[PDB]
Amino acid sequence: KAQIFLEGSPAPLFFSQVRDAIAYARGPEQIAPILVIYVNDMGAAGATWDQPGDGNWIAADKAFYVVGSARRGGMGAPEAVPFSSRDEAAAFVLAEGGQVLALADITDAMVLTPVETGSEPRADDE
Repeated sequence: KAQIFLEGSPAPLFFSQVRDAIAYARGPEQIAPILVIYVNDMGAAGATWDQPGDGNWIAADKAFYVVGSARRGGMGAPEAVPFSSRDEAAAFVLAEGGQVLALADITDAMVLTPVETGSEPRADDE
């Protein structure tokens, strides 16, 4: 599950779909900036809307994110798997995943490719 708390706004935006709410936090937020986002670490795998089940509650903005290069959206709607444990996010990359970065370190280049043209994601970093 995902929920974002906006700065200045006394109300948090909660959604079952982590990927959906975290997407909102990256743009559609609207009127007020995101102060902190809390997610129920579950996921695995998905984090699908369906989710894996329950989980742990963590601050996603202060957590590890894995952007899947092998399976994700890429061309479509990319989904971010936010985890409290880095090694879990890394394990996701071990199977498929892509890059493990923090919410504070989320770059668009990793989540979506313009043309690919090659540019380095963050810095060739990751």
